[PDB]
Amino acid sequence: MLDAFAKVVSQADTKGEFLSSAQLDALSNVVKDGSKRLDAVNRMTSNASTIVANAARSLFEEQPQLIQPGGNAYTNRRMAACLRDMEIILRYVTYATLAGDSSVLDDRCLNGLRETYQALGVPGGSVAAGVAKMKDAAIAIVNDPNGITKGDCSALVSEIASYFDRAAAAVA
Amino acid sequence: MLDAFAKVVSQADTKGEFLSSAQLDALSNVVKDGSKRLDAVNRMTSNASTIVANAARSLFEEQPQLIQPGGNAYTNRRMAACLRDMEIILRYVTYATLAGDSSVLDDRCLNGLRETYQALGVPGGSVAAGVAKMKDAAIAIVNDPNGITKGDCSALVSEIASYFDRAAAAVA
Amino acid sequence: MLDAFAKVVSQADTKGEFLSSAQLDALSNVVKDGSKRLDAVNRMTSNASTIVANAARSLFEEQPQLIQPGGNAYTNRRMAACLRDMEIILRYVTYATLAGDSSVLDDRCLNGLRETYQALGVPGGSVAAGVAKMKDAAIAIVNDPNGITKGDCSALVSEIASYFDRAAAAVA
Amino acid sequence: MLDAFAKVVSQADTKGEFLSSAQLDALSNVVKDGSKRLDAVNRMTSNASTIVANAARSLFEEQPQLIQPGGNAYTNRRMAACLRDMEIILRYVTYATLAGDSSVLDDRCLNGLRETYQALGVPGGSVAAGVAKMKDAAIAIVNDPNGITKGDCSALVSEIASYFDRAAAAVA
Amino acid sequence: MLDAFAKVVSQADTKGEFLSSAQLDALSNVVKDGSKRLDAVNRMTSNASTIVANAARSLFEEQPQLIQPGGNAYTNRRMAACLRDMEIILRYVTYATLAGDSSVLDDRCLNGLRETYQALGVPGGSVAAGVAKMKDAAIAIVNDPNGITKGDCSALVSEIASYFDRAAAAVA
Amino acid sequence: MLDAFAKVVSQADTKGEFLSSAQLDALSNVVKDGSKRLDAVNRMTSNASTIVANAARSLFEEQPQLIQPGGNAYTNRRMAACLRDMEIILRYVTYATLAGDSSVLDDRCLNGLRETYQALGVPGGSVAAGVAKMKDAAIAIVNDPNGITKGDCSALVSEIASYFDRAAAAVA
Amino acid sequence: MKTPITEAIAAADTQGRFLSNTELQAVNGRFERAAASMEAARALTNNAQQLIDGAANAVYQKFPYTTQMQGANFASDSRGKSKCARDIGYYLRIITYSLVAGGTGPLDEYLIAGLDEINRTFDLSPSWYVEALKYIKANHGLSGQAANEANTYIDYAINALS
Amino acid sequence: MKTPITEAIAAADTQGRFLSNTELQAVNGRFERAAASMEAARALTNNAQQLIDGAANAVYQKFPYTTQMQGANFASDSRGKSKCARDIGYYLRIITYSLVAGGTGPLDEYLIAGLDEINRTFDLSPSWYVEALKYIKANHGLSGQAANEANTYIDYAINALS
Amino acid sequence: MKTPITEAIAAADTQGRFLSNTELQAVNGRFERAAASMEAARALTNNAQQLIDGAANAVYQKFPYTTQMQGANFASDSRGKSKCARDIGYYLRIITYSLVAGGTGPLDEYLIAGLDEINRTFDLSPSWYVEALKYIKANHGLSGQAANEANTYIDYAINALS
Amino acid sequence: MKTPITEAIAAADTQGRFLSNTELQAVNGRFERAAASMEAARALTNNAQQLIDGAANAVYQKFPYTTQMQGANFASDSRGKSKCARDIGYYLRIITYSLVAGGTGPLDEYLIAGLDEINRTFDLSPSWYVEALKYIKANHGLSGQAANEANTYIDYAINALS
Amino acid sequence: MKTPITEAIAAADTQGRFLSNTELQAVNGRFERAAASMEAARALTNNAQQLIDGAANAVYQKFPYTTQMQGANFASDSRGKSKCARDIGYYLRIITYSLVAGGTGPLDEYLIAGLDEINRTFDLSPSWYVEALKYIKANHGLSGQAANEANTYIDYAINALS
Amino acid sequence: MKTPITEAIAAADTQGRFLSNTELQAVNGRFERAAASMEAARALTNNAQQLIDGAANAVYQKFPYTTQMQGANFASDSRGKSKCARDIGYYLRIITYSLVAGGTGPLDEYLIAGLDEINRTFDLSPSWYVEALKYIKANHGLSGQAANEANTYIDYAINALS
Ligand SMILES: *[C@@H](C)[C@H]1/C(=C/c2[nH]c(/C=C3N=C(/C=C4\NC(=O)C(CC)=C4C)C(C)=C\3CCC(=O)O)c(CCC(=O)O)c2C)NC(=O)[C@@H]1C
Repeated sequence: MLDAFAKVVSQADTKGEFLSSAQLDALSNVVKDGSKRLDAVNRMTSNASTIVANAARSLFEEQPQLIQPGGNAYTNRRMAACLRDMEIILRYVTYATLAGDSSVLDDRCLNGLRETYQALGVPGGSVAAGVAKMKDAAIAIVNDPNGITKGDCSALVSEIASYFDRAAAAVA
Repeated sequence: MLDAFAKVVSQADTKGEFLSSAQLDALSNVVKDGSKRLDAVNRMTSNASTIVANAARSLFEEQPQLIQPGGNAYTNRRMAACLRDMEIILRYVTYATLAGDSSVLDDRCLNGLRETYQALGVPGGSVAAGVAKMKDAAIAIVNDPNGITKGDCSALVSEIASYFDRAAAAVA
Repeated sequence: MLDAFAKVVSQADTKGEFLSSAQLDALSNVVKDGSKRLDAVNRMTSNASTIVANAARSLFEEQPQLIQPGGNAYTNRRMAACLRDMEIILRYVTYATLAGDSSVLDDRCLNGLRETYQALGVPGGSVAAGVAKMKDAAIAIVNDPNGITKGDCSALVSEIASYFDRAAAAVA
Repeated sequence: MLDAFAKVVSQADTKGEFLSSAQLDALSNVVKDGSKRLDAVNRMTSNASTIVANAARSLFEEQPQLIQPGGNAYTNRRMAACLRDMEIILRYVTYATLAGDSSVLDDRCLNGLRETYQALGVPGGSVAAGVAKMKDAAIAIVNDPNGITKGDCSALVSEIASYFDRAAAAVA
Repeated sequence: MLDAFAKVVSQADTKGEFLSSAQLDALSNVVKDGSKRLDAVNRMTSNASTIVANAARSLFEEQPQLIQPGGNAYTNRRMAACLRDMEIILRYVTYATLAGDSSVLDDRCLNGLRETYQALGVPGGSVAAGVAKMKDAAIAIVNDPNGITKGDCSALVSEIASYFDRAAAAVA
Repeated sequence: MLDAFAKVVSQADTKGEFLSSAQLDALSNVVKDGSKRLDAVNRMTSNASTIVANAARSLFEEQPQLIQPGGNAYTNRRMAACLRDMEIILRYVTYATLAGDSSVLDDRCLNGLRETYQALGVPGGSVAAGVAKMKDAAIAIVNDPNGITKGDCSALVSEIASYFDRAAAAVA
Repeated sequence: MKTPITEAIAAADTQGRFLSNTELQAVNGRFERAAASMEAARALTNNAQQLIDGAANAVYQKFPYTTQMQGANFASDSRGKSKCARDIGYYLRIITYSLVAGGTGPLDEYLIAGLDEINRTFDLSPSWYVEALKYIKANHGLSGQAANEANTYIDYAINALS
Repeated sequence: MKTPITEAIAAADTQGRFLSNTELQAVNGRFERAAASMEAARALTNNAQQLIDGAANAVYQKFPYTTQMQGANFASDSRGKSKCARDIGYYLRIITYSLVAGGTGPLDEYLIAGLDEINRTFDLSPSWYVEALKYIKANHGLSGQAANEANTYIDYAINALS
Repeated sequence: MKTPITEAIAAADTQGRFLSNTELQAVNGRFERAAASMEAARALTNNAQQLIDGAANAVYQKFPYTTQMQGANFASDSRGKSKCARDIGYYLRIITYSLVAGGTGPLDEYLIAGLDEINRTFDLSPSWYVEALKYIKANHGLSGQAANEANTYIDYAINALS
Repeated sequence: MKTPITEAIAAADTQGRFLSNTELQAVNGRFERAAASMEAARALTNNAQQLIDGAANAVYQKFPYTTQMQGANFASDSRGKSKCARDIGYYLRIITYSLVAGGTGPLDEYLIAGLDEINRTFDLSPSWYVEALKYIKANHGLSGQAANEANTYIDYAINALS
Repeated sequence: MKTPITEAIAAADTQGRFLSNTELQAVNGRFERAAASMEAARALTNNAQQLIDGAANAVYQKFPYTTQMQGANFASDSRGKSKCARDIGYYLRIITYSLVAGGTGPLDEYLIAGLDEINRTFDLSPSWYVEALKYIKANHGLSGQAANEANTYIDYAINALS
Repeated sequence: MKTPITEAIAAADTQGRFLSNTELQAVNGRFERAAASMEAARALTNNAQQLIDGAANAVYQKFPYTTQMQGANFASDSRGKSKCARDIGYYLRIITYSLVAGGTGPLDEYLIAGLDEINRTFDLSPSWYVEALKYIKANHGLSGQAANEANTYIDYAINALS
């Protein structure tokens, strides 16, 4: 996979070039904002169980056909698989947040997932709805001003939101 | 795989319904005819070697091009594979007869077999002709009135014939 | 895998026929020229490192885009893979030369190679250019009259050239 | 493994003898008492969770050093392993009860267990004490006269007790 | 494994020495008797089925306790294993004969065979008696002057006998 | 494995006790001296090739019987194995230096190594002599006052020497 | 789905062999037991709603905090009461399926697989469902081997929760 | 040894689970078939010598070259006739074991495993033993389900030879 | 035991590698964080008895049935109350171990492995221990990164129970 | 197909290496033996019909029942006699293939693989084909190493039937 | 690509788990070290041409035969001198990549993988590149931990060539 | 050790079969070739000291820097010259072993396995040994197939260094 630093290196090597002063300055800013990034990962991870459960519960409330007999999430085995998928997507979103790059999310989680869901009959549009609920909950947790040094995390939040949006678009 | 009882249960579960008194009566009749079903499986199994050998012999007599040099069943290795295929199909037909459901025959034997034969160059129409010979021999053995309590096995014979016909249609 | 003898046997078995006197005569001539065939294989094998290295060097001098940064053979891991491919193709060409039949080269090396290169982005046309350079060097080595009992190897040289050409066509 | 019938057959085959009329009579008596044997297995199985849990709780109450910090069953991983061993031994005792022979218990559970416990440091004497507690609870469950046709199961209970005793002696 | 040539090479390498003229002359004598050695292997191999079957039949005639009910070679599974062992030992003896060295027989056949037989309860002394019968038959076959150019194979026969004796001693 | 902190934690858990204030003070001092520990590991690692090669060269100069024909380190395969063993022992010594505990070296490297060498015929006393040479070179590299902030590393050096001495004693 | 019939076929198929007398006897045992099994299935089905209502009320009476504590996992409002009665109906319905199929297959596949994950994730106590099953055992009104069949599969679910 | 009871246990043990009613039904089916199986076993045992002698004579009558041709594999002398009668007794004895055990275990383990190898190695024709088995089927005198049990295991051996 | 240092060594060892600065940076990260971790460990240790007693009371008040219902899994008697306070002390003690080790190793090895099995077997509700952990989080009195450290491992345990 | 040349290539290929002098010597050995092998192949081919007819007659005289017993596996009619002469011609033709290829490959692939299965299924006795092969060995009229080559492959087929 | 961040994620992913505080500490260690690593990367980049030219001249003066002897692998002509200066620039450039990424990933993937194969095939002496790297180590003009970072990755490349 | 004979046996053993003519032909090829191989081995042995010293001086004349440059890997002193002549003698002696054994086994096991690792670790240039081998090829004085045998194994060693 790539992190934010490896991604710039990989592009520079393809050109056979040293990194420019501007590229080094940009990566030094990734380091400078690194503590915020660690807070975001810690906060999403520390609330992962409730993020998944609350989003799943709300999804089933809005879409009761998923859990009624004959529904895709009916029986405890399929429900457990559905909950696992929500946790898996959230996990890889936190990986991408630590890395500052979406590659681990794309390569290990999202690539081929639409075709997997189509082969199984999993309603990917319903998965995307669940992912969007996890997004909104995770962002509110990351943005919570209580118990943390006050500062600006808006760019970080937009980055995290893009990872969630990327996951939802890959299954819808 | 499913047997006759599991198939009704699976359909009921998809609808979230208890079995109806009519569905229960139908399955009680499967139980009531269970002794005849066991006789049919025992009779086909106890004559499996002659059912296969006689059908193969008759097939090769009618279609000598199968065994002449260059033929698909020429050489002992290809002949052994052909005899094995006849035995495999008969075996899964007897499984379906015990189960009262074709799922084991479809899932573990017939699905993909046409494509397998086409990739190999096995003449599926000739396999289907061999299967029909096994069917006629097996039905005559099941229907034999000697050495058994006399009674009506016509519904069971129709069911067994349908499994053989299913196998022949899957490869033709 | 077939050699020259097994190829004729396989053809005769498909017709259910004993080998004809002419077919036996032809295989006896393969045996008669066998010493020259062994020299050809020994000479290519004994010079394999220089055949590969000289052809690779010439290929990169003519096609510097292969080794500039971003190029397919840039980085030592990709260069090592490229040198390995040249050695692999030469190896299977020497196998076909010993066998007097291209089946080992077709079945174990060439079949699927174009598809493999297309998935990877390996420039198959450039591989074919390298193969042609190995051909010219190998033929010059095989057909050098110094240090060997003098005689006519022209038929063997044409056969060997056809194996190289077959490899180049399989990737171009 | 052997059941009660296979054990007699095996002994007769070693002597090359048909079964005697007395041996056939004895095996017919195993069949005659089979319903009670099925009840005993069903009753132990249907109460397996409480048999294990109650015996473990009483063992730890009598031997608190097993669960204090530093004890062999301290930490949840070791406690889970201890509970699993109790369930494993009960499981193989029910197998032996169904078979009417201790071979499955000896071959798949007891042989080498003492040496396993010595290498790990598991107190085998304490395991034996837990096994005897499961014995007493299981016997009381098997002999419970409520909800069953009343009759004599004393010989079967003595057999079941012998299997428990065999397991306790194997680890002590 | 070692053959006769590799054995001398291995001893010379341990001393860091070129082979002496005497050692080279000795190996030239292995080459000079090579045609006889190939006949010996061909003759034993071409009669392998009768060598094994006749020796086994004679062994069981002399030792009926082997095949009576309860005997080690009673039941078809154990008889098949016994016949297989005779064939295996003969096979590795022919390997050693081709190699002119016992290493392949020692390493892949006889090493640990006594301990294997003791764990199973196979009577190794009876195996050794069967091996000796195979020896006598194989030697008579190798040294039959009919249908071969007349000459002296006495040294080869002594070598072959030593391999059989080595096998019998490893299990007795 | 254990590091210095896990070591104290495991002892406290066996007693069921919180860490004492004095135990926390000692672990805090491990952290304070951590930069010197990282230097020692980096310095040994950055010089690993020369540490191994120079010690190996000196060992063979002192003990030429190791490399003469028939010697344990004669032939390139055994020499390569010998050099690899030197690098393995150094590698695990640097692991122990990072951990501040010898467990990773004992459990993954030294346990059973004497018995491995005895089965192979590797002269363990000679290995120990080589390990001692790596020790002296590694300590001199760690102790070098050039290019580092001046300070006291004598306790660290004694700890590192003890790991080398532990490895030599395990094989002598 | 695990039934005595599919188990017999699976055993033969694993060894690539025809069914033997060893397996045909097993299936006849299933056919003979079906008289008791189907009698139990009919009785549970015919009384399904009274059993479900009674079992739910028995759970609340034994664990009255479930009608009192706030939270999505509790039956302290109409939504939670509906979820609970639904769940209990699932248990009873799938128990009748197992009786009809003559094996644990339906319980194993539709309910027990993933059961622990769900109870942990949604904070549902296994003891609640054990009490519901104990009520059903006490109130199905069956006798003889039909009662034995019902109680065996009820106890199978109780063990899966324990 | 394959019996309905040992396959029930093996099925549970492969899955690391207690026996369920799925397997207990299988064992009860074995118990209810035992009446017919034991009737067959007693009849074959009580008539064993007459069945063995008659079957051997039936083989020679169908294949009279077996009493004429010279060779260790033939019954043209006292030794070969004793081998043949011994073999046929093995078949009948191990068939009665299978009836008693309720499954093919004894035939599988004592006779069928390695059977092909032995007949090839010692040049014994499978058709000889098929005829012996056909004689036993035609002369055991059983009726009803006891005959069904005996003929099922006889036919099992015939298929193993074919 | 999973610590930042043993994890660095395990990574190198899996690849047969010497340690690189990728791993040495990881270990220095642990050294830089230790000050906050040790401040949290000292505060939780110094106030351990008061946290344990307060957490137990918080659970009893939230779930009053646990001090009333008389089963062995409850705390209606001194025996059950001692078990409960012991358990909460285990959680707190092993949390301080994880703080000192710099990773989840102690919690993973000593408590979380087998945790689900134990709570099911002994009928202990995960929600009880979640409530105890929330009390500890609300009352440890830490601020800054020391609170961050303590809360991270408390939340880790809560997630293992959810 | 197994020949000395394909074996040599397979040995090099399994080790991912160029052919060495180790393998080239093997192929030259095959070249030097070809003269004897081809001499045998031509002699058997040019006398094939006489060898086939004589071998079939040899079997019928040794095993008189094969021309009398009326089953489909026997040669009592023109159909069975045609099958038998066909089979014997298959053996002889594929033996000449093995001589020409210099190895057992053709016999292994075209005849021996599946041979045991076919003889069992169609109730054909291996002893019949052994006798036919013994006739061919006794009547090919070869001498020297050509005889050695023919006899080696005839004996190879006899062993496959034994 | 191996970086402290990708190594932490790969550790969590192998275990199917969320990132724990062990992995977060490792990444912060990488952030704290970055100031020294980036100082080294900037200095090596800013002085790249002088370092490359000086390193090449160091090699030519240490191994003067490399500018004297005819051969495609030598630098006795303009082609070979251009190849050598190119290679040395590759080493320096990929070393700065490793400093920027905070790990050995770039050196491992872009240069070291396949290194031995290439040096053997093209007859390039590893000692030439060791000498070039020793020159860069002696002339980068860094001090403190920036020098430590530069020297660590230079020494890493030297060890890969030794 | 790989020889034509051990390769033949290994081929049969991997397939669990007796040797066939397929392998006996290969061994006869080895016997035929032994005359040329042994002529080469005797000539190289008889002239060993002259060839070794001549080859070493050929290296020194091609690469004079190896007698000038100081360092343990060079031959600028008596110790280094003795090492170099020793190594070349190892090559020549093990080449004669390969000729005598009829295969690459001795070169594979005693010299080539580990060769790359040793040249890298001790900073030995493969080109030095290639030049020594080229000298031996040019000066062994053999003709015909004896020269072919010697050159084939010399070239085998050169390719292993290339
Ligand atoms: C005994 C081994 C020698 C020695 C050691 C020593 N080192 C330092 C100071 C520092 N060492 C480092 C090194 C690292 N920090 C990291 O994160 C990593 C991995 C990427 C490494 C390799 C650092 C950062 C420092 C502080 C800054 C500095 O340069 O001083 C000291 C100083 C005391 C201290 O603990 O800080 C010492 C004593 N010094 C000697 O004289 C011994 C030969």
